[PDB]
Amino acid sequence: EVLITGLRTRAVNVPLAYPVHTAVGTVGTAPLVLIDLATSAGVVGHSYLFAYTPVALKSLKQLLDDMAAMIVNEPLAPVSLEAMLAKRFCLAGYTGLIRMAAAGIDMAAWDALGKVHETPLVKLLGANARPVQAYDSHSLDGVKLATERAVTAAELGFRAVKTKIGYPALDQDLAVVRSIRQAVGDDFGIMVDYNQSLDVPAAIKRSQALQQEGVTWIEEPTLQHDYEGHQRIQSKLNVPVQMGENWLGPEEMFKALSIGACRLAMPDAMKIGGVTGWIRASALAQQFGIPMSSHLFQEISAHLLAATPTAHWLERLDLAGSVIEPTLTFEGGNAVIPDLPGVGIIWREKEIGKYLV
Amino acid sequence: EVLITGLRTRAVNVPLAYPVHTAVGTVGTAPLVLIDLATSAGVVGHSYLFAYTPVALKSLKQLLDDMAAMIVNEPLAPVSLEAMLAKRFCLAGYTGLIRMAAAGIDMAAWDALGKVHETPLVKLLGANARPVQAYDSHSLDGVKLATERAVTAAELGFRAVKTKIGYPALDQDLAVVRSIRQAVGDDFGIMVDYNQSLDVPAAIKRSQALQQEGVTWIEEPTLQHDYEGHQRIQSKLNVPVQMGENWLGPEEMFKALSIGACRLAMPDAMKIGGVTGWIRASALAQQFGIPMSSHLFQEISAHLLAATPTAHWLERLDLAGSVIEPTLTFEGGNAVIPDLPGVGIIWREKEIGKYLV
Amino acid sequence: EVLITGLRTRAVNVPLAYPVHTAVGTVGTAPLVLIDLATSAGVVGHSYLFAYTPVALKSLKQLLDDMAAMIVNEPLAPVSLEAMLAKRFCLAGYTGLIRMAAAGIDMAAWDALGKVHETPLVKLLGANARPVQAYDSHSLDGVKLATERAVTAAELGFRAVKTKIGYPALDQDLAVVRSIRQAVGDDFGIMVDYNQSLDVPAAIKRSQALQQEGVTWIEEPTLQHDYEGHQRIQSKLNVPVQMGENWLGPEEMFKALSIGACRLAMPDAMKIGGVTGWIRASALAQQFGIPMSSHLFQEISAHLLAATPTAHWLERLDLAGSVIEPTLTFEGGNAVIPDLPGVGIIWREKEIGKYLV
Amino acid sequence: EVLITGLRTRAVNVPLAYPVHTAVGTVGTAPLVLIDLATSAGVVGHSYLFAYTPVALKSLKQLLDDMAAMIVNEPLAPVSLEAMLAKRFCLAGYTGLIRMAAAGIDMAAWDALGKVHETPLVKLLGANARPVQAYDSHSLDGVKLATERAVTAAELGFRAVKTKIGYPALDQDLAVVRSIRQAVGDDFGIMVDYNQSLDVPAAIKRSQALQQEGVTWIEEPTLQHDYEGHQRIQSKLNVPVQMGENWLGPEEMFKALSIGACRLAMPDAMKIGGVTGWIRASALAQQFGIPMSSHLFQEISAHLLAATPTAHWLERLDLAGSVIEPTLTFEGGNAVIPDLPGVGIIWREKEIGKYLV
Ligand SMILES: C[C@@](O)(C(=O)O)c1ccccc1
Ligand SMILES: C[C@@](O)(C(=O)O)c1ccccc1
Ligand SMILES: C[C@@](O)(C(=O)O)c1ccccc1
Ligand SMILES: C[C@@](O)(C(=O)O)c1ccccc1
Ligand SMILES: [Mg+2]
Ligand SMILES: [Mg+2]
Ligand SMILES: [Mg+2]
Ligand SMILES: [Mg+2]
Repeated sequence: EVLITGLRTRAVNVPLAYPVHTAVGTVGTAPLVLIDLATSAGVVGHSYLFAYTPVALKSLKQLLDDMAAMIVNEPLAPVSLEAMLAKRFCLAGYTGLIRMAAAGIDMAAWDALGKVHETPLVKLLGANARPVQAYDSHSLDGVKLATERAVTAAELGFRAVKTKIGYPALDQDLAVVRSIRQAVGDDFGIMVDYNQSLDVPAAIKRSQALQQEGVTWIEEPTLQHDYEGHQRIQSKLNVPVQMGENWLGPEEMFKALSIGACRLAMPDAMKIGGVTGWIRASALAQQFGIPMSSHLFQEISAHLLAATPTAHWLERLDLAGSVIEPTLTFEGGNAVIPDLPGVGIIWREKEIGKYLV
Repeated sequence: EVLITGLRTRAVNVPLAYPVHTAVGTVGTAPLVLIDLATSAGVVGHSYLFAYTPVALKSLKQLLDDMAAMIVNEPLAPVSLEAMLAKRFCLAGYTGLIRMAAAGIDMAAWDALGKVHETPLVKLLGANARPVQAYDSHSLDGVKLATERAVTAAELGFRAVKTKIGYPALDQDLAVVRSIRQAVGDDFGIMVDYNQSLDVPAAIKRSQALQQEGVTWIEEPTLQHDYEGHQRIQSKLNVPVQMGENWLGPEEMFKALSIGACRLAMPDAMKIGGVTGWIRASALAQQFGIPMSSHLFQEISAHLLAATPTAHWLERLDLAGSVIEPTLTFEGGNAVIPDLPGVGIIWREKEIGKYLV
Repeated sequence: EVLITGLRTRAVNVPLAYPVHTAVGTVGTAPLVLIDLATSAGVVGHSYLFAYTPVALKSLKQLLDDMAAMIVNEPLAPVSLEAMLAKRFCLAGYTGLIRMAAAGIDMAAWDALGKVHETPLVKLLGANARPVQAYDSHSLDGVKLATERAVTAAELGFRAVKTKIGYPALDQDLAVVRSIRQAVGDDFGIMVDYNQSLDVPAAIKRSQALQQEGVTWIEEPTLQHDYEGHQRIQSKLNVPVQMGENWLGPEEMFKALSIGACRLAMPDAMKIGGVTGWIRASALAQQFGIPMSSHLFQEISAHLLAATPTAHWLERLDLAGSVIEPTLTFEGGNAVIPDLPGVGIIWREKEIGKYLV
Repeated sequence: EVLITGLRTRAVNVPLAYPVHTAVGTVGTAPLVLIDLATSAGVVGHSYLFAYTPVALKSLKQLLDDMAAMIVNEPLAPVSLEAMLAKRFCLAGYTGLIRMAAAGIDMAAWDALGKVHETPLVKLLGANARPVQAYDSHSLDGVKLATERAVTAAELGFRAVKTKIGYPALDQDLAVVRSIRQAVGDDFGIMVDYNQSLDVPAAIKRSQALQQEGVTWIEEPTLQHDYEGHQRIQSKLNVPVQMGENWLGPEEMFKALSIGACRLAMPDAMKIGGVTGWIRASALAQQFGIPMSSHLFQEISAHLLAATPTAHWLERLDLAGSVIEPTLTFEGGNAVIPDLPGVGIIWREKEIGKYLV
């Protein structure tokens, strides 16, 4: 009855006002693939994917354009579509870029379902829209720029910031944390992200120094696939270890949570498998007693976290603000869901043309 | 001193004389990406990648063409190159198609190193070339075609065949196995591959029936990422459970072997990370006491298994025979390594032009 | 094609400028067995073994002279040779002095392979030569001599020293550490080695006092074969426990790492099985997330660590400097690999004659 | 008061009437080192060591001759001597040939203690001499010679034989077992020894076939250091897995028994550390509920097993019968301890001269 009738993708490389500097490199632009999923009902679902590096951008678009053939004329039923794509990519490996592509389709298909039923996505999922507390996410900025951006964030109403660390010496890490505490006072949340840059001995040593400074969480201290090494770092800390942005699918989260790798989780809506993957991740987090935050994709994440029983923080990191209307607002440090059908993504069509690859 | 000076890729879609039918679909053609890695020494390394479905072919080529920029002018040092690519794809996710691309570069770079030193790859790795026992790999062919191809294989000298199973009823699975035993006698090896098609209860029930028929191994009875479910099936069997073709990198093998998912392993040279990933996988298999076979890539696998302490079987499944010279020969059911520098892959240039995508 | 044609060994007992004093005894001279492995290609591989005590020197030479018969006329293929010697010493026990002898042959055979191909060993193994940070290793020297040698080491550019401890009273241990920190300042690395001299209760008590002084690592606090006791000491510490110099073969390391005995590893190139044993140990250390350092054998270890993914520190302890040319240089506290075929060991033939046993 | 005053060793290579053929090689002669330990009391202790291969014979003698210096003028107190040698070989590695040498001294020192006190060793250890059931140990002899030697053994009164297996095909293994059962009837014990020749899958498959034939135990099915692999084979069998001949010291037995590698143990008096190592091994076996047999050294083992709470079988395999008087007798399949001071070893001095190396 409602069928998918087409899929269109556009690759843009959008400039970021502040380049996201991390201990392992800087993301200077946002390579995005914008997706339009057309339906027989005359509504169009929308989502975008984040390619991380321009090196993977054209490849991800090509893959989605070659996948269009298998979903056109399929019913608009995201849960049924996901099971079919899992099965078709059986042998190839339903992970990495293939999984990320399948999640962009899922996300657009749920946006289209909410437009067919004229309802906000959070309401379609059975929950009320509520304000979600947000922290402002900045990068490995050195003492002065990370302190300047942190003062700006408390002035816009945010109650927590995330800074990037993992400098050559532990002392540079603590300098940054201390200068931020100095400026924002003891009330404020300071989250720190190591971006997989340390080995386990080094991470135990640096994290116990940071724990004495009062940080909110320590994020991905070592290689992300090393769940056992994260459990070993976590076992020596009172402060929570946070991870999850790099889990591809609920099945990688299930393996990390099973061995107790972390006390907090932050799935990425694209890598976890879209809305379908998020509902499953959310059920796991509830049973393992894990507070759950989001990573990127703030527009759909404000909807998904209002439906997440152990919802914890939304990450504000605006990667697509240039090509979409600002329907998501932040008020007093909280994201406010727009009262729009679906997810509330509206393309700024003439900006897109400027950034086209 | 020896530098990489260029990378060229060509995507072909080659016809297979017998389409590889599996319980989850048929691979009717081989989508391959042929790689030429040029060096300052005037030698060219060669490898190919297998894309599994044509849907992923152009995307994988595009990715390799966009990656060329980061390895041109780097020293021809595969172990150092791999650590650098692992680090650059840190945030994106060093798995799936990205990992597969990086492995094609590794494999071509080791072929080029062996050509610089005028030595067969097995000798460069410090071992003697030896004949490696091979089994012939056929598909979900129904009773009559799988029995016909099995008689042909014993006539060419092979001592074991792999058939695909996972039919609607257990009885169809046993019919195929029985008709093959009937024709080849009790001496012959019959391996069976379920290609992830069963759930754990179903796999315990079918595998104990097959075990009473005397099969060599039962391969991937359930979803490949489910290592715990494979351990649960394995715990109820005397016959070995075989898996490993879908592990991306030695770190996924390490996780499966740690929980005792299988009694046999068969890494895929491309998914395990190339020659660099194979040497690491081989060290793990030796310590866990796991006999190690290969999956696809018979040309480089004959070299890698002669250097593998618990080497077990080579899988004969010729996906690129149309576009490369037959330097790998099978004699009395054993692969014989060619006495050629590197890996011994020589393009049949006018065939390639016929299959170009 | 390249065959081993002879093996010659010479036992020397070389004077050490500073006798290596440990909590369980002093190594006053270096009992070494120098090995020359002749090949049909007209190149000669070189290695030496360290006998620890003169009591074991003539026995180790005799063993190698009696083993010559089984490797002469075998192909120069170290990985194939190792599997054959493992098999021949099956019943006797492939450990202790037999394993150490087999490793001297491995090391000489890889040096000869690199000379056949005119390439540095690190390049033959597929990696780039890079500077490796080194620490200077001194002994149980008492407060004043260990402080004097530590000032000398920071003056030669080293950024860390290893001192020996395990005095009758904990207070003597801390005095030594404190006097060194006093002299070199808070930036410097101080590693401490107990040389198996404590029982587990005693080691928990002394290590938590040393941890409050800021040492880099605590090395072999109790009996080396007691992996469980090391795990019990490690579980009570933030500082890493270091061990590994006494593991014979990758299979003993595999057992220690499996139960989590230590957070750092330092295999000995001879006891771990030579270059072949090192590549396997290196794959294990990477999967268990263990930073890996070396023990003795600085010349070949500078090559092996440049090829080791979790490479951590090189131990400078020059046992054979009197009978080999100084091709290994230390610059700004880092070992610099010589640009010589193989390993770069060149006998000083008239010195050898002075030390001959 | 009683001091050790000298140590003398003689290396002989004695012909064996039946060469001990195993799946990994044949022991055609017995390379032995005969030890004479002189004391201030005017008594001389005696023991011999078994070198397994002539390749290790001269090296083991040399080592003992170089160790003489550290025990001459020490009190004749084996337990105190062992702790001192453990400590002196701290750094070198108290295992392999060094451990085997130290055990030859222990065994001679306990023989000398029993001669000082004019008492049989079993009585000095606090137990009564009792007959110990013995099995006759033969080799990989093929169907006809292993059946001929098994009939001879039942005729001399033995109630069990050990045969060697591990032929190219399982069918050859069962042929040998069946032909022996045929000849000796269903009452007789048939033990089988694989001598580490199988991998774990292969060992599960062959052992369940042998278990259906009724063998007494399956001995060392896989590599001896692989305790986990033995536990995995054992977990699939009703018949006991037997091992222990290759444990060097009670600390290796402790590790194997801790993970449940076997249901039966057979320490070797030399590799376990002599009489001192045997008393410790015996305490471990009792607590883990492990029936304990011996391996080789029948003369001292008849004494040690009469003092072993879970004593099970003595292995008859006469390696030194040519150079020692037959004071150990077998009567109705049981070893009968001689009523002689110490261990009852008396050199046949003119035979020794014939076999001298
Ligand atoms: C810093 C990061 O790890 C995060 O948590 O926000 C991140 C990684 C990659 C791209 C954007 C953001
Ligand atoms: C059947 C298979 O699982 C195998 O093991 O060969 C296989 C899967 C996919 C492509 C080729 C072969
Ligand atoms: C002190 C030591 O344990 C080390 O780590 O260097 C060592 C032990 C034995 C000989 C040389 C060095
Ligand atoms: C066969 C054997 O394993 C045994 O158990 O007796 C053995 C091994 C080596 C020498 C003699 C005997
Ligand atoms: Mg992050
Ligand atoms: Mg398969
Ligand atoms: Mg040390
Ligand atoms: Mg035996």
